[PDB]
Amino acid sequence: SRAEDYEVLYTIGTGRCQKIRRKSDGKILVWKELDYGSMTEAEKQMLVSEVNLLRELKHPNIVRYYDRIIDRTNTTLYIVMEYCEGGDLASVITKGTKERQYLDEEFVLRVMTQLTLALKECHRLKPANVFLDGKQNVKLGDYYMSPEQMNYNEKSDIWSLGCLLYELCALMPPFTAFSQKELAGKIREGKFRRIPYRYSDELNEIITRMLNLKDYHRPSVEEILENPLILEHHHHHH
Ligand SMILES: */C=C/c1nc(Nc2ccc(CC(N)=O)cc2)nc2[nH]cnc12
Repeated sequence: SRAEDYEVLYTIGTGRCQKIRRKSDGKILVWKELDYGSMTEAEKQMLVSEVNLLRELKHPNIVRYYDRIIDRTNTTLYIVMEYCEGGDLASVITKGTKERQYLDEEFVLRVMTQLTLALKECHRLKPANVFLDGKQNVKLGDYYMSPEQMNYNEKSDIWSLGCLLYELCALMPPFTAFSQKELAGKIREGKFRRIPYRYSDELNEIITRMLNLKDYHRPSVEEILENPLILEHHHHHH
């Protein structure tokens, strides 16, 4: 439970990750260095509540949180968590664009199913906040603004997931604009292209239903799962 117990392999993204290996067993994890040196007792309570909340969630489709470490000599809190060895989804989109190949509908279904399960757990979000493990399994972790969020309910997450899945299919968000007001206009207009014709009408139908303007028209977390399109192997397999 100390920064001296871990070795640093390299930095992933500057808080700043590092990817760490624990000398005891040799386990690969990551930590994020958040330096509170410039924070008063005000930030302490909120940050500790955030830590309490994050270290409590135990779900396969969410990046697991493990330990907390303090090195007062550095005033940098290390937050430890699992290392999704497959990277984030934004990198998958980047690789798809750079090789002129579309992602397999089965993979889009995987992401849809596992992220819907993760959202259901959170009730009981960009391609960069979504990682993959070695089994190509989807983990959630810390353009997509919803109609209501810009005139905040559970269906707003449905909308965000619909935008994510659309971007996975089409390799670009459903609403492309240069200015923010132009984006809000394209959204309130509530119109977008169909996902590539390589994808079934059913995938497009579920994704479109997520992107309805009226929140009460988007599918609940369960209506998404009740869909004949979602099979077993789209689920997280250890
Ligand atoms: C701290 C970031 C982080 N990284 C991983 N694995 C991984 C992520 C991204 C990439 C490509 C990139 N961003 O350059 C490769 C590997 N897993 C994590 N889990 C929690 N935080 C991370």
